[PDB]
Amino acid sequence: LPLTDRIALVTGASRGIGRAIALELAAAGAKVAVNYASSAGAADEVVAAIAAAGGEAFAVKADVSQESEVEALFAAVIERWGRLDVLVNNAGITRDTLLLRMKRDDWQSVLDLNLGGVFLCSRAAAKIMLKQRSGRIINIASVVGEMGNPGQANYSAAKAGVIGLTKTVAKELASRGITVNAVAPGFIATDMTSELAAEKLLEVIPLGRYGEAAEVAGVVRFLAADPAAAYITGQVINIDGGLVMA
Amino acid sequence: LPLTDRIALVTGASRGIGRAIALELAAAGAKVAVNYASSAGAADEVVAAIAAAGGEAFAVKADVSQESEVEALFAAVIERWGRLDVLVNNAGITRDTLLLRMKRDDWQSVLDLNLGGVFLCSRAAAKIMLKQRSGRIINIASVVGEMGNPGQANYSAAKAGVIGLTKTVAKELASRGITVNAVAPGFIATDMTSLLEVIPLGRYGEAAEVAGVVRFLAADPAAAYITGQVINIDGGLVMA
Ligand SMILES: NC(=O)c1ccc[n+]([C@@H]2O[C@H](COP(=O)([O-])OP(=O)(O)OC[C@H]3O[C@@H](n4cnc5c(N)ncnc54)[C@H](OP(=O)(O)O)[C@@H]3O)[C@@H](O)[C@H]2O)c1
Repeated sequence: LPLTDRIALVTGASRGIGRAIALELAAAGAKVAVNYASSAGAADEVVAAIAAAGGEAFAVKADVSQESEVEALFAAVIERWGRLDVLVNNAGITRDTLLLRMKRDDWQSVLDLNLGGVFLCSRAAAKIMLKQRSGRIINIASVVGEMGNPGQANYSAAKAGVIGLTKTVAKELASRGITVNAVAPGFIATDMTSELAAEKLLEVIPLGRYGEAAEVAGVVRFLAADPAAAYITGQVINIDGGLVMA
Repeated sequence: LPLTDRIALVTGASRGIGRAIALELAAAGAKVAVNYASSAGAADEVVAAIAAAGGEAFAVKADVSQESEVEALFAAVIERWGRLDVLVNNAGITRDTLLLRMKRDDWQSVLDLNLGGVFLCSRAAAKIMLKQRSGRIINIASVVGEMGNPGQANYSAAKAGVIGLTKTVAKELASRGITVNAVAPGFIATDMTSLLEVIPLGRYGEAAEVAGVVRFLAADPAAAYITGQVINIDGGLVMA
């Protein structure tokens, strides 16, 4: 099992894509730290399901937009298990509104969490991973970042910023063999980034359906665990049903 | 002259690229509002040069990371000429450091200006251009936002974000015929820049060259059908 004796930290893992990722990394042998901010009951469920299928997991509370909370988050993982092999930055929110009506706090809270959180957690991971001379970071971005989407100037700015950040961090950490990649989901059935745009655009998803959380989790597991993915870095993989090919 | 009787606001226009863009948009006929953050003299030097070319310009002090100052910036332009045809989001800064040692304040100051300022100014511009049913927004991004660059996790995440914002804003404003586009310079000779073997054309770009692409998007009738795009002006540095 490719992640036996490895540690994964997944941010915003109480539900949807993040929950699915936590499960798939555990399935593949990792001990998973399941981070949440408010969904504690759901987060406990994720730990219980990992325990149930034979793995090890624990839930850690932390608001990933907050610099000292991120410090305590990583400190808790190293204290429990001594190392960090895989970080998946998945935590994010939407606060949809046309730009004209977009209030500054709807811009800021999306930027601070979706982009700032990736910065804070990538910084903390880099320290530990540079010391190990190994690691893989996977950031969940989103096709909205590549193509834009009415109502979502904050979300798309953030997810595009996550893609740029991904590439810079790939270049800084490459000399130690640390890989840094992004997975860009399209519209996923149960973790829908824009429920309103899915409807309008279902007609032009070439595969004719929404994606599943478990599918996004597989591309993530591949990037995190497959030896072939040791040579992939600074990339964005769309899993979007052919939504964005350009 | 394609910009006669049109009004342009250029943020960060006291020096370098922003200066060359303000000069160029003025030579194409526009009244230009010259935003600066603290260079009152350099700003007025640009205003002066526009006036000796026989143009109209005025300077406005505003830190475009600040909600309340951008609002003041845009009110002062509307109050003076009663319209806004072209916004060029140019102001930006760097705070280079490897990720390992990047301080939270150095992340946040680049993000607040280079990305937050683009949100604030494009929001003020959307309000006006929606009412006009015309306008052009041009954002100065950077090829470093497309390919990443060690030392610049903050600047590249901010410039990549400008590119994503550009696309969403383009889609929101398209139905009234407003174009929204980005121009991504590579390495240009400026204060921000004061080996080379990776630029196929074998030289840095000149600030005037960036200014020509901006003017083209801002003024040329063919650019009415260009929106949601990023044009690299980078000597071949990044071919994508
Ligand atoms: N190779 C390059 O130079 C390169 C490559 C790609 C993209 N770009 C982008 O091009 C744009 C212009 O860069 P440049 O090289 O011309 O810059 P550079 O000469 O430093 O000039 C910066 C300008 O923006 C202003 N500014 C700084 N902080 C501001 C704030 N908070 N609010 C409003 N204005 C502020 C400065 O005004 P003051 O004089 O009052 O401080 C000055 O006018 C930036 O977005 C930059 O990131 C440059």
